[PDB]
Amino acid sequence: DLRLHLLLNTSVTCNDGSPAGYYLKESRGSRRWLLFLEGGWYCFNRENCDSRYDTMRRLMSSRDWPRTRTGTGILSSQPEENPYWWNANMVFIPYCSSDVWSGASSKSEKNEYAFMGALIIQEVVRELLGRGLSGAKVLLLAGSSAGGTGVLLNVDRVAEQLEKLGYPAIQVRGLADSGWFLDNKQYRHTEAIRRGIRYWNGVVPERCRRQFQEGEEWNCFFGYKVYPTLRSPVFVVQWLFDEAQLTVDNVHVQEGLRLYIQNLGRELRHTLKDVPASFAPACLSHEIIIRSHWTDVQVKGTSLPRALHCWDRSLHPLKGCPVHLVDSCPWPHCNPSCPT
Ligand SMILES: O=C(O)Cc1ccc(-c2ccccc2)cc1
Ligand SMILES: *[C@@H]1O[C@H](CO)[C@@H](O)[C@H](O)[C@H]1NC(C)=O
Repeated sequence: DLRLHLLLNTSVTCNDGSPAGYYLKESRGSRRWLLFLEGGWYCFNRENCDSRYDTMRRLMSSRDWPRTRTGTGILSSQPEENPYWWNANMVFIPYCSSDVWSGASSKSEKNEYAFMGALIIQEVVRELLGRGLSGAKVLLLAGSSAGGTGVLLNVDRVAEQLEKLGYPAIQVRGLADSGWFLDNKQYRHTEAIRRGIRYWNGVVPERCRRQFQEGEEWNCFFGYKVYPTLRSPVFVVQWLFDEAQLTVDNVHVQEGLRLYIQNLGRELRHTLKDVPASFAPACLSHEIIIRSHWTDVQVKGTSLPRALHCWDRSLHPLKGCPVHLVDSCPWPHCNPSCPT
């Protein structure tokens, strides 16, 4: 069990003005820290955010949060469930800003909701330094879905925050799960993100912002465009046929759809060709790293916890311990280890 702490700085809030927070489980014999960003879509205007407030309120407010949460998958402390980092300090950061972790705007006379995802991450790091993070050797910022995109948007800012605070020895790294999307043609007929950024006062990494410039920051929400600009090491986990990618493409088999789906897998494989640390199975699924059975899937005979351990060794090519694992077969579930 991870225990809830609401932020001491009560000006850093969820959408409705209630305090943000984090769930923590310490491991006093470890210098590794895992900070995980929850996912869950987003909202981009008043009417669409009001709808989410009615039936997805735990993603907009801390008022009903439980005092504890069970750590699962990579957040599990049992070696059998988590061969990778079972002895690490574990942090689960709930997603209650509906802004893909990009916002920096308070609730005010002119704003019905607060969008503070980027400031939530910064404040969690700040308060954790007084609970042990000051002694860390590695801080892994991880996340699934919208939290996976959040890793790409925020990993370099966490690294810069710690350098300016006087902690140059903590190695900051990223793990982005199910957050690597394509701005492709739909099967049946980017605007929502463009409007979202203005609604949220969204912020993107600095080098990417300077490339695309004013009005075009939406580009930095797409993995294959923002990743080459990042300086921190980032491991990318991405199903080739992601269910949320297919949803935004209006896919739910004859030749037209077969060719569409095969081309989608090929395009995703191409964007990952020069990503040295990556895990990309040919499955129709969504999210993996906090699922209890996340140890089950394999690419070319190597599991995800093993690939992550090999990544750890590479940051000290390795014989029999690979870090770049991308399927080549062209149809969902051509890999036998895909989730049932
Ligand atoms: O959160 C989910 O369960 C699915 C999901 C993941 C990422 C994004 C996303 C938003 C903006 C830019 C890129 C990705 C949207 C939905
Ligand atoms: C609380 O957070 C806000 C927003 O990031 C910041 O401006 C303020 O300085 C913080 N307060 C303290 C005491 O650090």
